Amino acid sequence: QGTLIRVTPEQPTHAVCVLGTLTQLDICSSAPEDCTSFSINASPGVVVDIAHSTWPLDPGVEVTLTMKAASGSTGDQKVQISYYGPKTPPVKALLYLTAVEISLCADITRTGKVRTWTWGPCGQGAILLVNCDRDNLESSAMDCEDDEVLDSEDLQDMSLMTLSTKTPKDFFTNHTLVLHVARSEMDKVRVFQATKCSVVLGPKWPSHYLMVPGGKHNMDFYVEALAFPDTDFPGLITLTISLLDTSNLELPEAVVFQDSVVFRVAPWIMTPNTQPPQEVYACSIFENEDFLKSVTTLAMKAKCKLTICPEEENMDDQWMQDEMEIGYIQAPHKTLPVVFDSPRNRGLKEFPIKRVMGPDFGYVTRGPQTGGISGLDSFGNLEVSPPVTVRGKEYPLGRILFGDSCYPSNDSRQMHQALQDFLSAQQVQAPVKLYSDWLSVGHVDEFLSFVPAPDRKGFRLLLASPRSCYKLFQEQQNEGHGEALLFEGIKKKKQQKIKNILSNKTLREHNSFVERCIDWNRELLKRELGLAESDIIDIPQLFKLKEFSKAEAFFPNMVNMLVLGKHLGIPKPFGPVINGRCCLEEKVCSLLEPLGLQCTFINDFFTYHIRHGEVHCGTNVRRKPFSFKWWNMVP
Amino acid sequence: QGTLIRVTPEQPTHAVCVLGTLTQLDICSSAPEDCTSFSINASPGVVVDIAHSTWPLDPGVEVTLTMKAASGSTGDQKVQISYYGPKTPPVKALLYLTAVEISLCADITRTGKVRTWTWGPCGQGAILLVNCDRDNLESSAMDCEDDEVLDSEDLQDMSLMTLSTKTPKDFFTNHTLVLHVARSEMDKVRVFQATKCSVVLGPKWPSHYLMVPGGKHNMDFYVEALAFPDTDFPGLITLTISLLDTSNLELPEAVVFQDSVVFRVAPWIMTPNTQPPQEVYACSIFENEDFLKSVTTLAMKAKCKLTICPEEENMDDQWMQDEMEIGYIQAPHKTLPVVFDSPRNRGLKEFPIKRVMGPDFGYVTRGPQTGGISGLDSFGNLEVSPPVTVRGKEYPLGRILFGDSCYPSNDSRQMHQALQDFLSAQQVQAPVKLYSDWLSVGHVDEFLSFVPAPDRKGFRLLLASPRSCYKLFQEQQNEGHGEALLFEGIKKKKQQKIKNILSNKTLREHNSFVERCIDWNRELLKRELGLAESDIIDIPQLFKLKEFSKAEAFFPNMVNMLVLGKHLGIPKPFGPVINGRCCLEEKVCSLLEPLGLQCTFINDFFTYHIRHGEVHCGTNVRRKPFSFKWWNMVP
Ligand SMILES: [Ca+2]
Ligand SMILES: [Ca+2]
Ligand SMILES: [Ca+2]
Ligand SMILES: [Ca+2]
Ligand SMILES: [Ca+2]
Ligand SMILES: [Ca+2]
Ligand SMILES: [Ca+2]
Ligand SMILES: [Ca+2]
Ligand SMILES: [Ca+2]
Ligand SMILES: [Ca+2]
Repeated sequence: QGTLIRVTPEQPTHAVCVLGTLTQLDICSSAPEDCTSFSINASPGVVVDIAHSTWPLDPGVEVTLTMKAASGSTGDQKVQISYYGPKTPPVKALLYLTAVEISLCADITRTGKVRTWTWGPCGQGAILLVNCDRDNLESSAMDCEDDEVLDSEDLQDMSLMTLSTKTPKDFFTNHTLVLHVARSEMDKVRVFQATKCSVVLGPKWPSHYLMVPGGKHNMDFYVEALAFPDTDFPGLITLTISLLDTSNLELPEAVVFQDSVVFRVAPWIMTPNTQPPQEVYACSIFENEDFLKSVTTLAMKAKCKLTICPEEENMDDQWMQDEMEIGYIQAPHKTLPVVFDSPRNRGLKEFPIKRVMGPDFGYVTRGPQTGGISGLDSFGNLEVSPPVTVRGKEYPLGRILFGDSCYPSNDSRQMHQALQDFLSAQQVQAPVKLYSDWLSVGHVDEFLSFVPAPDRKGFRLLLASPRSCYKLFQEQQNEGHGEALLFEGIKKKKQQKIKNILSNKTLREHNSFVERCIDWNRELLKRELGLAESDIIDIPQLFKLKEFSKAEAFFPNMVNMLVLGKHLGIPKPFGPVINGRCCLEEKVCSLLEPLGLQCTFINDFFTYHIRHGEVHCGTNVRRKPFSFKWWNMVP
Repeated sequence: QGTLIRVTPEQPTHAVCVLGTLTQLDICSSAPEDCTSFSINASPGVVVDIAHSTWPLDPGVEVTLTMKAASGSTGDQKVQISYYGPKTPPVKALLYLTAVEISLCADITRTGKVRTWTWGPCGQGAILLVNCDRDNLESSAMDCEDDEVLDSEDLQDMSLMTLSTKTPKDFFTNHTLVLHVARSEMDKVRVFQATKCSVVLGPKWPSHYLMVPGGKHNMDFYVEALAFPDTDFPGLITLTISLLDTSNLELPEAVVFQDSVVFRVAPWIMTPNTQPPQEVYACSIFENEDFLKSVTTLAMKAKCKLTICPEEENMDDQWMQDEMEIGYIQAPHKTLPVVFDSPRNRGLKEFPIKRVMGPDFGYVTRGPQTGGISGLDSFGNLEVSPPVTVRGKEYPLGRILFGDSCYPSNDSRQMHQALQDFLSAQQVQAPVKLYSDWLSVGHVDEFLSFVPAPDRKGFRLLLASPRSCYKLFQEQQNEGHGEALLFEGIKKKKQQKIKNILSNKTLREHNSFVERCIDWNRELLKRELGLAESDIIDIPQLFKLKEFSKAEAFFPNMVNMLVLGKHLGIPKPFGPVINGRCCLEEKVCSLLEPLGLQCTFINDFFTYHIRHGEVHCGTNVRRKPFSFKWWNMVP
């Protein structure tokens, strides 16, 4: 701020001046009469400035004091104001000042070293992590649920704030420092004093009297956040230091100086398929051994850790895609992966809590944990694009994509509002709603996927395409193969010839309708991600409508693939074999191999496909966080 | 949006094109082989554009159709694409198009006539009022609490949205229009169809099938909001129209076109003392008759309606300042005053509900209505500045000011968070927290007030000032009047001489502490309102500390005044009479009369002052809304 000090010939005034502060003088209000003019003299540590030699006694004339160093003792710098007139001997008013340093410091330039918070690479303000992992090897709670620092590792997650004082040795005889946080925000932050660590602010306490010695002192605090940005929390936390005059034992304490630091809490951020893979997840269940070896091979080729959830934990839930999504949070001092656990709560319910969350692995959940849910809350319906720039505006972390109905009806489904709100409140991947409710299961992974590409924007959008499959199949009939059988290679499955598929008119009608649902999203994506046709590749894929006229995959849904860098784990369509090969596999390879991609076709037919999901639905991936720092975006 | 239409020689395609939409053609995906090139011919109502005569068959070549007018009948515009090659006779693919107009329209230029919402005088987007008055002369509920329009006057409060269609006469045989709102927002808006009015959207229904005839039609809707901007509602409401293809009786309906309008809900806005007065409020209680005549005179001189709450309604609550604050809401079509009713809930509890709310007078309340409250929730602690510009940034409606503690402790008080959040969420008067908890009662009206001024910025900030009173009194002792008595003119009150007041050292100590509390706010206001010293006038005023060392007025608190334009109703200090006059009254007049202000001193001593409030605390004012339109600010 800056104080105004009123001087009088009546008696000398005494005041504290905090370094970095504007200190001003009122000289006219008690200037004795007789008097026209004034002079100022001050000791060498005080700098005096006068805008608007000696001056007239005009109240508009501005006098300011700044002090070059902290005082060694109380009142060791002096100012003397001299009032005089035509025939009037000078009269002196004295001001004894004590200068002190009070710097509340934090990593506001976002470099790991120690007003307002602003975004961008020219912005300012410190970052704070939600301490939502479990460095504590003992219990089952996120580190930030108690009021203690139980491991020293835990401190690496926290943000350092330092209070730095320089005062006379007896200064805190008559002054006291208090650290505080608004009641509004105290349930979202916890601050520890490092003396060993003890809580000074938190849900329970919004202010704390500090024990500070006179002289030079540095006091380190460690800060953790306890809540992510959300509908009712924009994500900023302000911590303030107040200096109080406690000189007078009869009067209340009086505020002399306040300063603040403002932290932003780090958002939860997702990683698209174009980010290098690091660890792969799946379930082992009855009779799925061979699916797992293909997944194991592919992981091995992509240099990835593998992690499997045995049927004793699964409780027969094979849909490892659906219960969780692995993102990260990121600060200059620390980055760590964090699982967003879906309120789905089927047999994999425990897996995120028990097996994923842990040392340097965070946890978050949203939405009601018993009931009130739908299929659209499963995380095969939560995806994210690669980085894109859309008509000037940069999304350097991509944009989250999730499925919805085209309008709300009695029969429509949506992702739960609490999830939607959470995702929007993370800001930095500005979500886009797509249309997926036309699918029986209802998930955006059922019709799109993204893959790396060495040119253009770095990727291609893959979309399922009936059109592409009708064209492929018609082509084959044209060159003589109308007799060729879909489902060749499968036992207890009624083969169908290309010619009967092309001539089946209901099937063609169903796929026309699907074609419209997908086209609609195509244009939506083109608009909201700034894609051109040359960004998109259509994957040949047939559907059929079933209960409530909702769409299912006619043969294994190849777009529902596992993307591990250049290694793809694509569901095996079992298409008509022509010239030694499945023409579907051949058509796909012809579209993906020129991008450097390797397609491995995995058999998931009686294991996954007949339970209405594929390879992507049965797996999950943790991937490398972006290198671009989220705080440098201007959302 | 814009659709992409896939053409084939296989058979002709049929499609709808909504006017104002980008329609594009895919010509290559089913271009038969043999073929190198293509030509397009179309009927006269279709405009064809080709970037990147006749053209090669390059998939990157872009073909777009726009249509100049609505179709008179289905498929009445045609496009014919001709594929040909070196030795290949042309083959034609046909496209039959039907053009329609679907305009969902609203007052987006904010002029009373009928994407996104943007602020400022070059921004765009319609405005919507919370229908929080009671035009219904019967009951006691805000108009917007039921699902009906009961008076035709009620419609003046609502926003008009018009759907405007032009189609073939049979168009809605195979298509249907649905109007909707997100489930997220359905509890905040209610939409009526004007056929008489009936509800089509609201808390109960998020989508409605519209009954629309073919041909030209215009359908009027009337919209009301039901919630103000708040912590969990940024204030935007989007209403969407979707066009569905219902051609196929076997398949689900298919979305063809969506469009939206976005409304912003009007914030609750306060009016500073510098806005011309219109109506004045007070209580009649036992033995306060003479206070009321002075208030009556002053109202009369300011051309103001007067309104009094008799003791049968008061229930002995005389503090008309404290239970309510009169603001307004404003849209291009309608502006009306709205009372913000404090959760104080003492004897005036009913007054806002029963007597203020009514035809063209709105109502709002926040915070818990039983308990959990403090003195700081009373609306003498809610004020607003005149318009100001602060280091470039304009606050054309001023900034709300309300009192707080300097930091939260076990003994500190604050205005309830729900009030604070509500006020911030109104955006346009960006609240400032001041320090008022040092006062026994705790209200910013106890130390500041604002008054019109014919120069400078249009106003002066008045602040209570012990310094000013010590200087006045010392001056008088200097010119011979140390014997003069404070409380001259009062019976059952112990007079005190100027000389004993100047020499009372505890009193001087108490006022030094008060002086610091006020100085602290002085600088705060100077910073947050961009004030200079020449904006501020100090009013001579003494205090004393009492229970819990909290401050009370030593003599009647003159800053706690009724400002009715140039007519001021200032508490009568009963200061020492010197040369025929109260020297306090004289000092005040000397400071205010040069600004054109007229000071009337009202006796409130045994009626108000001894119950720890003054004239401002015993009254309230409705004032003229600003002329500057809130939506033109860029907050
Ligand atoms: Ca802990
Ligand atoms: Ca930790
Ligand atoms: Ca779960
Ligand atoms: Ca950790
Ligand atoms: Ca997912
Ligand atoms: Ca109504
Ligand atoms: Ca109304
Ligand atoms: Ca009330
Ligand atoms: Ca009305
Ligand atoms: Ca007020």
